[PDB]
Amino acid sequence: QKTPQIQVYSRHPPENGKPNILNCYVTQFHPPHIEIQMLKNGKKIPKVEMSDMSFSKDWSFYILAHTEFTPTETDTYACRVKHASMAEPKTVYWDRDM
Amino acid sequence: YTFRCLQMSSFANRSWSRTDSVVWLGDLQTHRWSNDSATISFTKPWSQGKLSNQQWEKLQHMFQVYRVSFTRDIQELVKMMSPKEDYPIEIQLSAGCEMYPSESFLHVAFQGKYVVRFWGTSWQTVPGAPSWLDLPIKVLNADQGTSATVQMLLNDTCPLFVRGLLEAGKSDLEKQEKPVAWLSSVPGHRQLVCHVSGFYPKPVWVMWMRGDQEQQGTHRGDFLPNADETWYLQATLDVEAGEEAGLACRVKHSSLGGQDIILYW
Ligand SMILES: CCCCCCCCCCCCCC[C@@H](O)[C@@H](O)[C@H](CO[C@H]1O[C@H](CO)[C@H](O)[C@H](O)[C@H]1O)NC(=O)CCCCCCC
Ligand SMILES: *[C@@H]1O[C@H](CO)[C@@H](O[C@@H]2O[C@H](CO)[C@@H](O)[C@H](O)[C@H]2NC(C)=O)[C@H](O)[C@H]1NC(C)=O
Ligand SMILES: CCCCCCCCCCCCCCCC
Ligand SMILES: *[C@@H]1O[C@H](CO)[C@@H](O)[C@H](O)[C@H]1NC(C)=O
Ligand SMILES: *[C@@H]1O[C@H](CO)[C@@H](O)[C@H](O)[C@H]1NC(C)=O
Repeated sequence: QKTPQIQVYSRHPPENGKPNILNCYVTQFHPPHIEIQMLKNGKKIPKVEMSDMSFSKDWSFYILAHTEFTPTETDTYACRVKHASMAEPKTVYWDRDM
Repeated sequence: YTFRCLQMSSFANRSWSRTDSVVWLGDLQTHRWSNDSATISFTKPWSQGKLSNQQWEKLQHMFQVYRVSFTRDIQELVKMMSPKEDYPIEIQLSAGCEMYPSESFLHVAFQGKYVVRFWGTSWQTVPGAPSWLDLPIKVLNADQGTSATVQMLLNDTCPLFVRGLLEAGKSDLEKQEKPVAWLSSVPGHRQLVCHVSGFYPKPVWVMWMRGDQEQQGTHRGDFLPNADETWYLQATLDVEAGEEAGLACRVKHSSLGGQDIILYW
């Protein structure tokens, strides 16, 4: 059983007020069964597209979740992952840089 | 370019099962087949390659038949499993060809570990695979028709098709996309971060510089995909306070001409 790694980053340089795309890349997991949600101010975002589940050279699964967003100085964005190898869901916050 | 057909199968119990496939050429997805769809989907204008509508019909059918036959055979062969027919079962196949100016492969994982390969003219277990697998692979090696069909797909069908894919998606595999970079830092030592995104193809050069002195200790992150099939990469440098001034990030990429990106901290 492999524990999910989560990385969160933008397509474009994040400027406040400017429409961007936020990504959440979950890798290194097994089995393929997973739940990913992207959050805004602790609340699930509804228009989150996802890639097909694929796997890597090393047999571990990966997926990409992504959503349109506009960075702000009042909003926190996050990625929340539920997987059977973890006790409770694991969240990682976007650090307004990535 | 490596062509890979990637199949993922989940067996929850004797009566619930799904299988899904995704196909890649280099790092571009060309096809998808979900359990709920009767037909493979193309994810690229050129996914049919240089194949005729009938060449595609026939081949699709071979796979439709195979998908059903794989589901039922595993269910049978799983009964032969050691101590007891253990549940959640996860099976993974990686099949395709490594295309050189080709060598084929067909690898099988069970419970996330590589146990079986097709090699030459037959299935064989891999060293240190569970011994309970030996008999299931004996049964399978008794099927002379399948063995011949697999030899034709690996040795002949795969290389020919891929060659048709490469011709058809030359303008996509050859596309050149420009990286955009930006700088940041994190917290008296700090880490300087050079973010580089939106580039294609994958090969890239990023480095912190102090004049023409490449800063060894520049640490490259991993390649992270973007939705539009461009990449993202960041490179970092640990710096003491007042080690910051005079530093720059230099990015070279095929798409820039001979005109690197230099951003000054
Ligand atoms: C639970 C134990 C673990 C086992 C792990 C190893 C399993 C490896 C998985 C690959 C097995 C393919 C299964 C299908 C095969 O057994 C057979 O049932 C069918 C049906 O076989 C029968 O029909 C064919 C015609 O299609 C032949 O005439 C054959 O002789 C006949 O048996 N053959 C095909 O569909 C063609 C081969 C495609 C496989 C390529 C995989 C990428
Ligand atoms: C597909 O390619 C394989 C890989 O070489 C061929 O298998 C070899 O065949 C020769 C002649 O039968 C044997 O002496 C070698 O031992 C085989 N290699 C191995 C490791 O098994 C295979 O014959 C090819 N099949 C087709 C249909 O062209
Ligand atoms: C292991 C295969 C899983 C199912 C994928 C179907 C993809 C169909 C496109 C591939 C055509 C090339 C045939 C050679 C594949 C080994
Ligand atoms: C088989 O497993 C699936 C797991 O998702 C479940 O939905 C179903 O109830 C199970 N049925 C049996 C045979 O117990
Ligand atoms: C997957 O497809 C098979 C064959 O079409 C079907 O019988 C089954 O309902 C599907 N599996 C699941 C769990 O949806």
